Amino acid sequence: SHMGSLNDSDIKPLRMDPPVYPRMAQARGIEGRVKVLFTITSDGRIDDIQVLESVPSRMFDREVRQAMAKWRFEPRVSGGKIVARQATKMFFFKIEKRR
Repeated sequence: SHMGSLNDSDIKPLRMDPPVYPRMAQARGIEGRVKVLFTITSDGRIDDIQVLESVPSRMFDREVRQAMAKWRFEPRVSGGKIVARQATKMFFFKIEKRR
């Protein structure tokens, strides 16, 4: 696809703090997954975040769009500028107990 990635060589990550597991889903016993599209920004942010698939529900989607709104990048060259680019991500949500 004519688009970028988080794994791009022209950049390096600064902050990547993972999404919360929503406690009400843990306490009932729900696993899931969420597939998402976004713009990586010129200021090294994430913006224009939107869903492509959500499992079993938006329960996880709401936390992912709020977590990625914290994340940050820097250019690979210290004198360089980041280009804004489209990218995608597949989140896997699963409980830390054998079943």
